Amino acid sequence: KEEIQAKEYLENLNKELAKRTNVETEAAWAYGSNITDENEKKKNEISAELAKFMKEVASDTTKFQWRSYQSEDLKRQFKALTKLGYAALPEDDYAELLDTLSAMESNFAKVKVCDYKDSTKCDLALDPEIEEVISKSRDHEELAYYWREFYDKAGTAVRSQFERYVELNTKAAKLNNFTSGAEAWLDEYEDDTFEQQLEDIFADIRPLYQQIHGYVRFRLRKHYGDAVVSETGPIPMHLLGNMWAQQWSEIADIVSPFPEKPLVDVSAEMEKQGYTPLKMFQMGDDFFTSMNLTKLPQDFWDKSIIEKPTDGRDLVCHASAWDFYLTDDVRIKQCTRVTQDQLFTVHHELGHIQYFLQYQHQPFVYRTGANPGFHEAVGDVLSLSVSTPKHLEKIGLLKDYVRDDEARINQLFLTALDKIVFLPFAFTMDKYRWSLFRGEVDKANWNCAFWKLRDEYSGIEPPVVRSEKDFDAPAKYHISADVEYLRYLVSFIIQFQFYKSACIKAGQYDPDNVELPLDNCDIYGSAAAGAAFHNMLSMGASKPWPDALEAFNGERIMSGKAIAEYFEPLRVWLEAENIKNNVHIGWTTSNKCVS
Ligand SMILES: *[C@@H]1O[C@H](CO)[C@@H](O[C@@H]2O[C@H](CO)[C@@H](O[C@@H]3O[C@H](CO[C@H]4O[C@H](CO)[C@@H](O)[C@H](O)[C@@H]4O)[C@@H](O)[C@H](O[C@H]4O[C@H](CO[C@@H]5O[C@H](CO)[C@@H](O)[C@H](O)[C@@H]5O)[C@@H](O)[C@H](O)[C@@H]4O)[C@@H]3O)[C@H](O)[C@H]2NC(C)=O)[C@H](O)[C@H]1NC(C)=O
Ligand SMILES: *[C@@H]1O[C@H](CO)[C@@H](O)[C@H](O)[C@H]1NC(C)=O
Ligand SMILES: *[C@@H]1O[C@H](CO)[C@@H](O)[C@H](O)[C@H]1NC(C)=O
Ligand SMILES: [Zn+2]
Repeated sequence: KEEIQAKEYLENLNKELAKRTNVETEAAWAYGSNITDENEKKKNEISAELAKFMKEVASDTTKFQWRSYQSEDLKRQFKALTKLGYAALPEDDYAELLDTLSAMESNFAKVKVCDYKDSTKCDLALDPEIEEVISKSRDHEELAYYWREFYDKAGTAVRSQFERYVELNTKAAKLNNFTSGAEAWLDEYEDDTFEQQLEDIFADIRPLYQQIHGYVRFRLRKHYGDAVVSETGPIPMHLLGNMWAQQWSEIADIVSPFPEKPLVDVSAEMEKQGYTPLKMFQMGDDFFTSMNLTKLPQDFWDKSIIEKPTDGRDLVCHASAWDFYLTDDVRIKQCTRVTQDQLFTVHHELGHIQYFLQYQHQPFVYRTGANPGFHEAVGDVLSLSVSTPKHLEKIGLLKDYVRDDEARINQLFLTALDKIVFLPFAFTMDKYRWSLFRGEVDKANWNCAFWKLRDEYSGIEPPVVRSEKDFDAPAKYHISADVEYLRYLVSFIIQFQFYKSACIKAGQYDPDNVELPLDNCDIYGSAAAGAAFHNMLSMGASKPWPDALEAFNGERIMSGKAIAEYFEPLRVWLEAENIKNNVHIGWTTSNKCVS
């Protein structure tokens, strides 16, 4: 009987929540686009206001006997409304948390270092100045300089703020009756065996990672010499072409299986053909529409920031996509550069935008991903296609390419330097934070606990000796910005399930046809692949994620089968190559974090 009035209650509340969240998002956008004390105050004050309203909402749900209802849909919506998160904190505690959070994100965004060759020039930012050096320099001491300068300023500088953040995050979780923030995050996956599932999948892929690790270390020894890289120790991370060693594709030119054969790097051809950020976004838009998916609305073009501002202002340059919870008001903020990697990043961010557009008709509480990993996967599925020789030849970015057996191994290896390498990295980001949230590590051991995990899982280490005098975790954007990271591990697994199925649907993959390998599938122009996306993305969070996966390809289980299938030709070649070259596998425990 009560369910009739409850349905009307939800309809109104959802629309109210969308409108109130719109206001919060606008202030958060203004701050990220233009970091000032006034914008910080505005963002945080509006968030405090919404938090207060959320408290009233959660209190009001107790007036409805929602757990007694017949409708699974009504119950699911009511359950979503009971989950306050940080808004469960007392007014003062919430205000303090907001203040600490903006302190950490603004610190990260404002980091500037001095030029290695010119101690007078001290306006080098991570994006683009420091990352330019990290990705391109092969001077190991230059690399170590920039690593140390960045981590000292982006990491160590916010230890006290990070400590208070952990305290209030924990207090918030417990007010929602989760054990810690780890459980609060994991609740988004609606599966009480989710951690164990990921341990199992990770364990299956781990041997391949160790083969890649071993081979890369071998190749780095030939380049830098044994004084810089040892055979038996963890790889010094500053040599891996990335500030966090999360992906190694930037060093592919020195570690590629067949150096005399083609290695795909289209950055130069993009510049030669006069690519701009605008063109890159237009091309991303073209890819989605070619699949019979939704075109970018005018608000996107009018309101997005697709180049780093040329005035003196501070901003968050870490790429992001934004939903404003109205109709068609969606935006990206990216400090775009004309590179191959950046072309993939454009497609990644546009994947978020497409998800927003696909579910914008859903009630507010359902206007989010089936789970956080789904949201991160969408654009990467297209990026996998964009990265293929097949696609890059179509758009004239890859010229005179001969796809023989050796070129194929080079391309598979290049992909693995991004996709397999990332897996242990992503797992450690949340394994670390979970252990702090759960109170499993004493504050006296917080820094070496981070590096111990990086060692154990990724077999990498800092370029210089660190200690508990340093605090390196917040040097990663997501750690300073309090963004859950497990979403990316989930993404990198499930995106291959989505890719394999989309490719099969597009007639682009057949396991028994040598002419249709998975690693050269291009889903561009495929309405059938697009249909599967529409079927899944339009659901938003209206159903538990296995139902969303089922809508795409009929499966209900997160599985490492597809990613293993993609890389199987590489696994076979690499295992043999490592044996042929007597390549040492595994690593001794690092000496780079002193207790
Ligand atoms: C996280 O877990 C917390 C517990 O660990 C939990 O906190 C509990 O929430 C309960 C509300 O669900 C609350 O229960 C109420 O307790 C009142 C008295 O408690 C006082 O004394 C306690 C000592 O004994 C103190 O420790 C407390 O601090 C309090 O000072 C009761 O008066 C109250 O009762 C009324 O409400 C119930 C409603 O229950 C339903 O009512 C409908 C009728 O519409 C029934 O049809 C239905 O079957 C059901 O019974 C009525 O039944 C009753 O007639 C009264 O009107 C109520 O029991 C509890 O006090 C509180 N703390 C503790 C320590 O237990 C948090 O809520 C959890 N947080 C989240 C976010 O989930
Ligand atoms: C940044 O914010 C300030 C006030 O905080 C505002 O006056 C200014 O217009 C903004 N700058 C830009 C470039 O938008
Ligand atoms: C394009 O999508 C519409 C609905 O969104 C669908 O009806 C149509 O079949 C699609 N086009 C093709 C060629 O499949
Ligand atoms: Zn993303």
